[PDB]
Amino acid sequence: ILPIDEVNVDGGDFYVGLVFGKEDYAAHANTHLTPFSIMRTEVTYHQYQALQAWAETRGYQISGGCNGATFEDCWPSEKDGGRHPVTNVSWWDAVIFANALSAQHNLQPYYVTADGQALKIPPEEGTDRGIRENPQASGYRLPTLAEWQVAARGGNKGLSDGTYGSRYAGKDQPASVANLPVSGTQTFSTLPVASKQPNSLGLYDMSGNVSEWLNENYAVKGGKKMYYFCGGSYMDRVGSLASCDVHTPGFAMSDIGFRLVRPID
Ligand SMILES: [K+]
Repeated sequence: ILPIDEVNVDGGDFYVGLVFGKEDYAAHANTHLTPFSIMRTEVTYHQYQALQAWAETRGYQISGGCNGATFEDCWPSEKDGGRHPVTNVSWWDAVIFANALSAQHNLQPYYVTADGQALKIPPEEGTDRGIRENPQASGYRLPTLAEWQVAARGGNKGLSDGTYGSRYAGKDQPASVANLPVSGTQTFSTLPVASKQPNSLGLYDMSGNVSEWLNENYAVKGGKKMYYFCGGSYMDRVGSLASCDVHTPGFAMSDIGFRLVRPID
């Protein structure tokens, strides 16, 4: 069993959007969340490799994965004990990983094929569209945009301590909290997770290190799906924690990883 470091995030009414700074966010809340648990860090390569090995014989195909990144390449798998965020994982890899972790912890899978069972293998081209999400499942999944944003902003704790309006997670200035390119940077690489300061929920690297896949769909014409990823990375300078972009679910890159959530009942 893979042991998971997660934090409970209390629910309630919250502001999600592009406004930052000292404002009365309580007066402008626009999304409702139920409580959920979130991983304190990005999933590490060491975690990813370990569940890969466990799930291979149980029918799950969790593919790719590198130990962080140095420029656009992977670090050697043993560097810093494999504690860099895993990179070069697709959205499919992430949600299959999520199902395998659910199984491991004897929880119900959130992502299922059209026949209602656990997604274990990425769908063949076309059959993509029959994949379902089970909102009653107790298992791990990718965060929604609202969940991820609220968590990045510190939730109720950030509201209480006045950091909810921080442009980056935990603090309005990025160097102390986020591995993101900065003026004159001479190095472009991931760091072991939780090398910088946390936000008010005790989460690490919501800003920077790797960008993070979300559950959130971005609707497009044609045969392909697209999903958000947020937060910036060691090579992707962003202006705030509200900056996201999108990719198809089969895509992977040296600066995109993930972290998971699960509902609390
Ligand atoms: K991150």
